[PDB]
Amino acid sequence: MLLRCRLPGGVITTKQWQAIDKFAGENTIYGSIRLTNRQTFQFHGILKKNVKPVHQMLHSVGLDALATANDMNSNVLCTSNPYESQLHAEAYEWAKKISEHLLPTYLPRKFKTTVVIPPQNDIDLHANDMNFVAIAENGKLVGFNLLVGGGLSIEHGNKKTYARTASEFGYLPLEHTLAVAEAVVTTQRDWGNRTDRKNAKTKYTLERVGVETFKAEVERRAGIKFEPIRPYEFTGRGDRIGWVKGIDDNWHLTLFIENGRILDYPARPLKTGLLEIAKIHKGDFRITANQNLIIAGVPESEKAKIEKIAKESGLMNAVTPQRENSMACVSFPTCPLAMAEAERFLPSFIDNIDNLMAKHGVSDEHIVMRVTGCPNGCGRAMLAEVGLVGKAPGRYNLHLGGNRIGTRIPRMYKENITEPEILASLDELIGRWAKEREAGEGFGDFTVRAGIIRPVLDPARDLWD
Ligand code: SRM
Ligand code: SF4
Ligand SMILES: [K+]
Ligand SMILES: [K+]
Repeated sequence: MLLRCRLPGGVITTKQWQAIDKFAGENTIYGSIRLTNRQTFQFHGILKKNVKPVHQMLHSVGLDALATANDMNSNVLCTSNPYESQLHAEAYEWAKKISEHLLPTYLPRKFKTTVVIPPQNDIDLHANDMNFVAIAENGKLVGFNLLVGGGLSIEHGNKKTYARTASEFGYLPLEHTLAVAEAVVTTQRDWGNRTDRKNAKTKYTLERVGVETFKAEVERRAGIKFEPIRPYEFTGRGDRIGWVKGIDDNWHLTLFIENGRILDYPARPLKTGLLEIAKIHKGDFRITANQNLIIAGVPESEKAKIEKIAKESGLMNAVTPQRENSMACVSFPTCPLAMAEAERFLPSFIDNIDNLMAKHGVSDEHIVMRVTGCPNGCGRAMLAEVGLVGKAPGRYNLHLGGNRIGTRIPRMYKENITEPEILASLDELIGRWAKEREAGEGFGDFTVRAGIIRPVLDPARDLWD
């Protein structure tokens, strides 16, 4: 009553798309395709009499499922829509090679990997065990900076667990990629706590043995030494909504899809619309880490046709920049672990945020805002500027003071409060931000500067008050 696909970098062909669309419509309870924030999709509610057919369905189109509940390598992410458009094909092959390499290894806990192309951190690297930050010379990849040990999951009240950002190890030439990957996984495989699984994650291993220790083991195993980190900088995590020009006669249309939930709604047939686009589209689709969908590699001759369908089906309905940069995990009704609503709470909650933004003259700005149903953190609220972590039905821990690019964990500001309390708080603070902020200053960075909340400087030690 949940299936997830292995889909490195979120790249899926249109022939594949027609297959999963058919199956979701006819052989699941919910009848939907659910885009995940790890660039793949899920079915919800598969009857046991259809579990066999679904793997047969995937295989017939060259796809394969991920086992959700094993301690394995999860979907490998890859920046979906790089500003340097040409870089994508390469980055993607490496995401694919790494994904295949790490197939059956057998770990203390699930292992999470990304290929990142600056200046975008859409894939949200600091949530991940192992990150390859691409370095390019003249439109060709030369190497990667390696960042190890991100992970967001916590347990309420439990100061022995914590979200942690990933750590810089150094730079490696393209050619050692697979040896470094394997070195990191096997090092974690060997040193990771196998008794307590809420302490097995790489982030805990690193804090137990030290960064330098873990890094030296990896050099030893990979047969290399790391060079110093090479320059890179991030400007955002958002998707690029609408048309963007690729290379040559190539255009990408990124469709905003609230909670990545693909279904036919009243006056908005999202599912039927994407099926029809899939039927005529020359290239393929890309599932983003923001739970959106890119119709990729559209020739300029084909733009009006594609856009007519998307438009008619409600796929291109204008939403605020605030809504484009908000996210929620699945939670109820399907998640057995859910504490508070997340996906089903987000749309109305953001309507209220939209009103507050408008109330303060900042309807054109945005705050990276995320809701997660429980402290497992799937919604990545623990890298948000404003994070809501579900604690019970209708109640959330409110976190403040991450930043736009997702390199700082937000500290808990208020605990176990309800939506009206949350809104009243944010009304106050957004008002202060609108009036007192320096030019271009983000809301997260502001709360910190103005002493509204203390920054989280050393997660393992100062996350918890
Ligand atoms: C769909 C998704 C959220 C979303 O709306 O997109 C999701 C959904 C669930 N996550 Fe997740 N996680 C999703 C990204 C994440 C990420 C964010 C990321 O990877 O970018 C995290 C936080 C980062 C991290 O790993 O720390 C995350 C941390 C977890 C955890 C906590 C793991 C831990 O280290 O403690 C669990 C529970 C567990 O396994 O212990 C979990 C468990 C779950 C399960 C499978 C619940 C379960 O174990 O029974 C969820 C299924 C709910 C449902 O019915 O659909 N999910 N989950 C993401 C699917 C990812 C994918 O395609 O493979
Ligand atoms: S965060 Fe907690 S609630 Fe939201 S999906 Fe992941 S597990 Fe279910
Ligand atoms: K952005
Ligand atoms: K989305």
